Amino acid sequence: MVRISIAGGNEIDPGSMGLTLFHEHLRLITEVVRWNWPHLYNEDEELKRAIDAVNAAKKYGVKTIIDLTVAGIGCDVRFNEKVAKATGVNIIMGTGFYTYTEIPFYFKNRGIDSLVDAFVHDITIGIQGTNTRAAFVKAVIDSSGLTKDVEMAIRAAAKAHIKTDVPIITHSFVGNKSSLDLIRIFKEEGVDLARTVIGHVGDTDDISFIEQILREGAFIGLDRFGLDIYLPLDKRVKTAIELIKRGWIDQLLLSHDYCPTIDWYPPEVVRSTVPDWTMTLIFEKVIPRMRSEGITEEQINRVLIDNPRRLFTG
Amino acid sequence: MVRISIAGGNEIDPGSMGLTLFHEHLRLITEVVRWNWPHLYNEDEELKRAIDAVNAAKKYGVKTIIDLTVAGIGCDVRFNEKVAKATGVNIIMGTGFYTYTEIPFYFKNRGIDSLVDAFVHDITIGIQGTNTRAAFVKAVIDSSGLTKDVEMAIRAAAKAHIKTDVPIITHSFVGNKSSLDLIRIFKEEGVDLARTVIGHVGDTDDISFIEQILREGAFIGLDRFGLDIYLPLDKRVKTAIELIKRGWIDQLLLSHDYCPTIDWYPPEVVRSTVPDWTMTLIFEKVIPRMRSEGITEEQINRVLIDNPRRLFTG
Ligand SMILES: CCCCCCCCCCCCCC(=O)O
Ligand SMILES: CCCCCCCCCCCCCC(=O)O
Ligand SMILES: [Co+2]
Ligand SMILES: [Co+2]
Ligand SMILES: [Co+2]
Ligand SMILES: [Co+2]
Repeated sequence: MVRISIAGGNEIDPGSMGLTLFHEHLRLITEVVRWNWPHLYNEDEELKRAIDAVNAAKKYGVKTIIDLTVAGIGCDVRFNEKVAKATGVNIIMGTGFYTYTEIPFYFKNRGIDSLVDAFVHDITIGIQGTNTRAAFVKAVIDSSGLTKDVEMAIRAAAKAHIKTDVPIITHSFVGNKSSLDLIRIFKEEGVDLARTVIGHVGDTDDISFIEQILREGAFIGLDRFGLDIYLPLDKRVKTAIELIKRGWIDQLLLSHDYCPTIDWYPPEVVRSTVPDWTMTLIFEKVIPRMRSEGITEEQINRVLIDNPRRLFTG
Repeated sequence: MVRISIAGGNEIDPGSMGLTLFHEHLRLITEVVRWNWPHLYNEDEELKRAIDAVNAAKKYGVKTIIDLTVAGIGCDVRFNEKVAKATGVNIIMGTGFYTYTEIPFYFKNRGIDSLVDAFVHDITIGIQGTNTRAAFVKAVIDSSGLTKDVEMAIRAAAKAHIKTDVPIITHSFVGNKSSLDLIRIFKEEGVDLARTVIGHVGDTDDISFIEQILREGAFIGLDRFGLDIYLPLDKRVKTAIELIKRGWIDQLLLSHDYCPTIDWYPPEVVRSTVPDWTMTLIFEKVIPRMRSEGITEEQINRVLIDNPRRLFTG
C-alpha cells in the first residue's frame, strides 16, 4: 500500500488522488538562467499565474495535479508549496533529468549510479532538503533521438524505478521512433510497462502507430490538449474517442501540459500562437464533445480518476 | 578612467589592483545540479576551502584575485562576498556564458541580442541583484570547436565589450585551433586584441604556436600552473622564461586556475592526480626558478602587476 507525498510534505495514497490532471506544470524555467540573471524574471507574476491556473482547474473538480517539472526545467518544491497552500489542490512531484541531448559533466564523470542515487534520494528521503518526496520518475527523449547522455538518463530512471517501485512518466516525440526506444530500454532493464506512461503520444492521430505502443501494455499520454501546433484539438479529441471505441480505455491518460510560465519563449509569442492553451480546456471543450459522441460519464471518470490511481498502485 | 567593482560593491581602479592573480576560482559548481540536489554539497566546507586558499595567497602579497567563474560554472556574488569579507582580498567578478557545445533554449529562441543584453546588464547595473558589477567578459571554446552555440556566445562577448569597453578574458584549448577561432571572431567584430586574453595557452610549450597568437597583439594566459596533466610544471616555467627572453613580456599573464571546489570530479581523484595544484605554487616554485635563471624582480612585477593593470585600462 503506497504512500504519495504531496507538496507541503503531507501524504495521500492512490485511492484519494481523486480527479487528477496527470501532466501539467506550475512554472517551467531554466535553472542556469534564473540563477545567473534573476532580473529576467518576476517571482510574484509567476506565482500568481500558477495560482490562477490551478484555481481554474479546481473549479471543475480537480483535486490532484501532477507536476512534471523535474531537474533541468526548474523543479522547485518551495514554489510549489506556495501554490498548494493558496489553492488547496494536492500537488504531486517527481524526479529525473530533463534533456534532449546532454547531461552535466557532474554525472558523466561519476556514471549512471550517481544519477540513480540522486533520484533514489529524492524518492526515499526528500526533494531539495524538504520532506516532500518524489512519487514518480521521469525519462526524456526528443527529436535528437537516443544520444548517449539521453540513454544514460533514461536507464537511470528505469533503475530508480526498479529500486523504489515509483512509476515512470515520460516525454517522447512522435516524429521519430523515440517512443519505441523508451519501450526497448525499459524492457532491457526489467520494468513492468504497466507502471509507465509513454508521453506526448497525443501529438499523433495515427492509430496504427499508437496501437503499436498500446500493445506493449503501457499507458499513453494524450497529454497536450490545447497545444494545436503539433496536432489540432479536433484531431486530438477524435483520436481519444476512437481509442476508447477500439477497447483501449484502461491505458489512456489525459492532460494539457499547461505551463503558467515557460521561459523558453517570450510569453507574447506563446499567447498568440496557442491562445486556447489553459489548464481547463479538457473540461470546457474536450469532455462535452466526447459526451455528445456517446462517451459515458463513467468512461470519463475511468480515465481521469481510475487510470492515474492505477499508475500509482500496480 | 575606469572604475572596477569588487565583490561587496566597493570600487577600485586599475592602478590599485596591485599584485594580482588574473585567473582563479573560489568555487566551481554546476547550477542545475546544486539547485536540484543540494544534499550533494556542503556550503561550510566550500567556503572554508576558498577562504583558506585565498588567505594562503594573501600571505605572499596577493591583493587582487580575478574570479573567472561565470554563468554555467556557478557564479555566485553572495558566496564571493563572504570570501572577501573574511580575507580582505579584492575579488573581481565578470560575466559570460561558459559552455563547450550548447547554450540554453532561453537564448537560442531570443537570439544573440538577448545574451549581449544580459551581459551588458551585469556590467552596467549589477550581477544577481547586487551592486557588484562585472568588470570583464568571458568567452569559451574547447575541444568540440566552434559549434553554433559556442560561436554565438563568443560573438555576444565581443559585442558586450564593444558596448561597454571591459576586457575579454577567454578559455581556449591548445589541442586544436580554437585560439585562432577566437582571434578571427574578435577581429570580425572590431575588438582591439590588446583588450583580450587568449586563455590556457600555457598548456603548450610550442613556441611557434604561441608566437602566432602573440603576433596578433593579445595577451596570453599562462594560467594553469600546477595542473601538470596538460603540461608539466617544468615545461610551463621554461616556456615563460623563454617568452620573456624573446621579447614578449608585456603580453604575458600568469595564474593557477585554482579551484578550491570543483564539482565536475570527485575531490579525491583531483587531489591524487594534481597534488601540487594550489593558489600559491607560482610563489613557492615558479618565481624562484625564474629568478635563479636571471629573470629580475622588476620583470616579475611587470607581469603580475602591470600586465593585469594594463588589461583593465587600455
Ligand atoms: C514556436 C513558438 C511558440 C510555440 C509555442 C509552443 C509552446 C512550447 C510547449 C512546451 C512543450 C512542453 C514542454 C514539455 O513539457 O516537455
Ligand atoms: C582526469 C581526472 C582528474 C583530472 C583533474 C583535472 C582538474 C580539472 C581542471 C578544470 C579545468 C579548469 C576549468 C576551467 O577553468 O576552465
Ligand atoms: Co514533455
Ligand atoms: Co511537460
Ligand atoms: Co577555463
Ligand atoms: Co578557469
